[PDB]
Amino acid sequence: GHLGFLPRKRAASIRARVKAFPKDDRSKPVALTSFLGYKAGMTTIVRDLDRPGSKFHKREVVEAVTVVDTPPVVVVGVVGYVETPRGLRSLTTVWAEHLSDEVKRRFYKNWYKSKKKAFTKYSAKYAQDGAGIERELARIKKYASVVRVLVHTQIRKTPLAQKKAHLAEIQLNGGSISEKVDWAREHFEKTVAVDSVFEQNEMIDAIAVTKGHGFEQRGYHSRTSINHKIYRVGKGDDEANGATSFDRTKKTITPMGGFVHYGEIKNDFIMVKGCIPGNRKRIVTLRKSLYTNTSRKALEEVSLKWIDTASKFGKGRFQTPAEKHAFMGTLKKDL
Amino acid sequence: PQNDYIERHIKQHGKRLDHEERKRKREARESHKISERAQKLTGWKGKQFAKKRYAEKVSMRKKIKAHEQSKVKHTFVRRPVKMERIIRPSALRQKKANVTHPELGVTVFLPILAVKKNPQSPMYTQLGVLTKGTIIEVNVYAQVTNEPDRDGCVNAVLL
Amino acid sequence: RQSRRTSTKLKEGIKKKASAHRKKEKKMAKK
Amino acid sequence: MQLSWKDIPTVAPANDLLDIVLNRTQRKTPTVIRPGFKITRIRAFYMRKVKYTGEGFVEKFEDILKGFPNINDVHPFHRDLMDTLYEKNHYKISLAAISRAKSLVEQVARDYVRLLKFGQSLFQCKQLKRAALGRMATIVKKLRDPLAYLEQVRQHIGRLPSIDPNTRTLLICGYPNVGKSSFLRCITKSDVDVQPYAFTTKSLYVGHFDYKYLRFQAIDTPGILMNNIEMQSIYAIAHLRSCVLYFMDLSEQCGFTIEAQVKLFHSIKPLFANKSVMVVINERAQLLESVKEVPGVEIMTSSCQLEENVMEVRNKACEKLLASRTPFIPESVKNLKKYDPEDPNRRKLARDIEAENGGAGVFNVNLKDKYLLEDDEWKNDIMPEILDGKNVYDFLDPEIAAKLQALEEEEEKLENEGFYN
Amino acid sequence: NGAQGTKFRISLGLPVGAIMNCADNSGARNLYIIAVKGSGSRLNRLPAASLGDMVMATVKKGKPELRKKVMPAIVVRQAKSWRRRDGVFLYFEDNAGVIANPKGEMKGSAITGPVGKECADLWPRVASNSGVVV
RNA sequence: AAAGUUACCACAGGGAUAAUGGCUUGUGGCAGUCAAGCGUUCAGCGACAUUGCUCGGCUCUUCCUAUCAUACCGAAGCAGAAUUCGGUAAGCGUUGGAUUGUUCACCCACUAAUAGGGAACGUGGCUGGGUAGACCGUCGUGAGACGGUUAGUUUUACCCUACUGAU
RNA sequence: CUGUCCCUAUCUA
RNA sequence: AGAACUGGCGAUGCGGGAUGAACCGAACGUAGAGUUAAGGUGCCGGAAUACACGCUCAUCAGACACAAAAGGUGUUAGUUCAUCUAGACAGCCGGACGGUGGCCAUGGAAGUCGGAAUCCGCUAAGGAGUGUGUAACAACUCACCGGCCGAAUGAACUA
Repeated sequence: GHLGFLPRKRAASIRARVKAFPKDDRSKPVALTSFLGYKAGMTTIVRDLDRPGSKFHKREVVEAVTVVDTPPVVVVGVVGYVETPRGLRSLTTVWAEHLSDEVKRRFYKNWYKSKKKAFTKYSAKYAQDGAGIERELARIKKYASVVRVLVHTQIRKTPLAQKKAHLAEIQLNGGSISEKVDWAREHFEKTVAVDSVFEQNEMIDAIAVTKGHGFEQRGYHSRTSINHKIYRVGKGDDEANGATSFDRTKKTITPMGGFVHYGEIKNDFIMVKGCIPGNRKRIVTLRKSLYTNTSRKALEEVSLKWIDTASKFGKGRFQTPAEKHAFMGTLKKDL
Repeated sequence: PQNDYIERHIKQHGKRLDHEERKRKREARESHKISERAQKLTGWKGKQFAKKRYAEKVSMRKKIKAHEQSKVKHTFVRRPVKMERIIRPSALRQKKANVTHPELGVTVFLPILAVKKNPQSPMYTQLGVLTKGTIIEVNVYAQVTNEPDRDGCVNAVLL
Repeated sequence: RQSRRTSTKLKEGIKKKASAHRKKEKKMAKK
Repeated sequence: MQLSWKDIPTVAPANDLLDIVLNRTQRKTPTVIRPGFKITRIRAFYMRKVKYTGEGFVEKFEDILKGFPNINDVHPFHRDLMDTLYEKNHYKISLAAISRAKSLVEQVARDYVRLLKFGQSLFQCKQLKRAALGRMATIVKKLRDPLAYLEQVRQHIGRLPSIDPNTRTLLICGYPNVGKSSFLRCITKSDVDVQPYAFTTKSLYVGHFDYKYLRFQAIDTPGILMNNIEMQSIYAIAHLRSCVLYFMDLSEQCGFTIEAQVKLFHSIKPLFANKSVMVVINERAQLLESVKEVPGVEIMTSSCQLEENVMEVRNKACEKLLASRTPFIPESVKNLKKYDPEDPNRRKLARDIEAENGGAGVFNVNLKDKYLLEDDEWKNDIMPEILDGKNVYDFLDPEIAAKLQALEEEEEKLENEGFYN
Repeated sequence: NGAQGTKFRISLGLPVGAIMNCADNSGARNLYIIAVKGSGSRLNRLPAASLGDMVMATVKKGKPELRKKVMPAIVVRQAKSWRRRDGVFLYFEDNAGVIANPKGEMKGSAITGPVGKECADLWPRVASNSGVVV
């Protein structure tokens, strides 16, 4: 067993809030420290191994990498945290005066019966001659010692049927807390690209709730996995995302017939080797190593050779419908 | 691995430049380290250290006095007949005893011949017990002075 | 660490042992 | 072993050995019991502790006996060498003392264990155990002198040379103070200075050298003029299969006259006559004819202050001991200069490039820019090798343009006939 | 000695007590596994060998000279499916092994049958006496 | 001619026991000198070294250090390697199969090593080796053999609760 | 020769 | 352990010792006021964080007869002896001799591998030499004295 993981009780919520954030270099440029996403099945990857010393140097190796759907994240507010003897305290919060229907639904448990008066009063007062928002911004700039940004996922841009977004706070690691809120102000109602927070070969640590198992209570507990390298970052509009520099085949990373228990990838996604806690359709948050863990394995780049995108349901001998048609040829139902 | 090279190497190249200083400092600190050990050591280690220090002090005092002297110028065995179930294991039977002569500075290990008078019982004499004070005879009378039951040996002094 | 509590059984045994030792000392006045 | 007994375990003095055994007994075995415990339990506990102490003593004694080599049961050369340094009878008596102590300890342990089981009270068992421990200590205590002697001889034997009499060898003999070790310095790796006083070498020195690829080594001796230092040389000369070289000083050095040296050599002749002797001279020279009366001895007139004849003597000693379609070579190889390791300007090997780049575990050899190509512009090969699930390597070939043109011609000849409709 | 790298945790399917054909001309017919050197002692686990592992075995069949003796053996065939680094899973025809001294020198002048690539790359002497590598 | 004697006195008669007071551990016994000081002045005793022979064996968990390995340090003829002791140190580990006239003597191997114990009738969480209360009476030649009477009681429990989870 | 076991996993009522 | 004698327990509440059968106090009708015992006076706990003379800094001290004979460059108070302006102890500068490398033991030993002598000659005092090392000396150190030096101090024992 492992007494450190006890109690093995149910998680507080599906969204496992991040307990700790990486170091805060107050001189670096403002940037986000975490990103949201949804697990989308898994796939096999074969690539060369540029790793001196290892016997498999200059050799191809088969590996399994998970695929997480990461639609562009949109910022809706910021949180200012002051330092107190009883720990960090949130003194105030602000909003963008405009909230997508997803977050508005997130604030209601019975949406269709609700009057949808989520933020009408606050928005009306926001449209005054200031003095209500600038006051809070100045208060945060003065007293707050650390600033966190509130964002939500674009569920309506996801093939899932949840139709509800999840609020999450992300710490800002870069410039002084005044520069932090100044940068946040320019990003209210804006969207942050997935490739801006992470890049290829970068190591990340995932945090999510694992698959539940019911009475044995087992599963459905929060877990953290560290030292996961990013193999490739793609975009929904970037056709042939599964086309490596070698494969160069105009095929998307989405498996033939769609993912198992999941839809199709038509948005930005992050590819990282190994598995991640949780299952498909589970919301996952991504952190970056919590520290300078830049080992040789992290430092070395991973030049992808081929990406598996065959039919994950059952088995598969072809990666695209064109290959199946060419190999099988014409059929009775074709003509 | 040929000869005394380590001494030869030391002579031809010298010891550490501070080896003598380290030894001198260690010897100087020994005065306080001894006290610290006498005050810090606990348990059996403290007992051993105290005993060793006492022995060293006694030896030093004796050496000083000697220099000053020169400065002037269990039992014993179809033989049983009428004895009841009082069987005596053979392990308790010893045939030889340690005999010492009070008038001579020589001791001889000799067999036990016969028990003369075991105190504390006539039955003890009949059975040949070897309790303390028993008078015995040895093949050259002697009396046992120790308790064989508690040490496994039979020490006797010639009468 | 050792307990400093004065056990009643131990305390009474101490008194009994002290009385026995005093008796022996009184009876040893033969020199 | 037989070469150098450096593996013998240290012989802790009586006080140290007894302390170690008692500490092991007190630590490993339990020591907590009460008068209210079962009588059989207490008896078993005490018997187990006594047996553990006896087993520890027996193991220590057996290890000491086994590690130490039995002088009588060793090679005669090594046997006599040990006898000269350590009196053989004294060493045997010392070993017998350890054996007797071990036997007495075993007997005491067995007798007490047999008696201990009959203890009718805790106090009796404790007294019997204490008596057994006192007997063991007394047995160990009596061994203080033999234990100290064993420790000293162990610490001295480890540094002894690993002489190999069976191998062909040469022995440097002669008078002391004749610079006999100077020849050793200049013929092998050994290091002993002239030291103009005679008895510098209190022990034999050995040095290795190779001639004609055959293994050889030289043994130095203090010299002969009835003492341990001189005595050990006699057995080395006799038992060893090595040839013996006699060193003589043809000068005032060492004070001994040439006549005295020649007379001594003749007097010791009956001992090394069969060793294929040689004489090295480190009216005066007329007496050398008498020395030459032995057919097997030469006269190497020399002086050990330099290498005037050491080079020739090295080969002479070894000789005396032994007496007892066409290929294709590219012009590039013949023209390329040899890689001079000491020259800083030598061609930089992969080792230098790796060192300049980093450690062996971080620098990766790049095969690009090394292999030849038609054009170096695209040296960064990125060969896809896959196309729509098809193996390109199965299609890569030159002059495929003609095949494609033929296929196009076939397509044209089939389409005009209306094959497809 | 003999090894030329660090162990790779391939699938294990040859626990103690297994029998495999002796794939060499040394005259031995089969080898009986008694222990697996270098393995970990788990609770109740039977030491399991694999391709390229050095284990101690006794010749249960063959000429009387090799019978009843114990010598190190190197596994050349496992017959159990295992994941190679080159993507596809593979398994050999049947269990087989060879007998050699701890220094890696094979007792037989030549090995027979296919030889696992992992064992060949880890035991250079085995590859020297091998004729069919995979 | 018999009476005493007998601690083998044996068979019966009768009296009261026998069911940690800090226990426990590494250095013996008897004998002699060496002697802090006490012996009425100190009539006796007496430390340390010294001398003479001399029911085992299963399983999961917790804990102690009197620690086999891992970490650090000092000493040792420590040339290197390896090794021995000592000090801190219980954070993490301490093996897969066989011995059955006392199996505990003890098998052949792996592993860095395969450390010893407590867990109050310590537990069957665990297994079988074990080998089988008393009272009375009859026949009792000095000696054992047949009656008859009887005890076979921590126990189910939807009783208390630490637990692992869940409203 | 067998899931007794290395080492457990799965289905049914 | 045995013989005799005296209390406590019972046929005994109550107060204190945190808690009790062997400890201390204690003459039991229901009530009001004061004075006490053991036991206490920082809080739980009613009472001075009262006064005075000394003592302990303890890596689990301490607040109650036994593993107890000793050690500690851990503190404070003492007994005996001896030196102290003829210069107390300490710190340095010098000397630390001459027979003689005393006599034996030997490849070698001038004091310091070893056996016994450990003598005489001169000195304010200097060994057949206390320790480091050299094959062997050499040098260096104290055993001991003087020069600078400026007052009390050392050894064995008791609390």
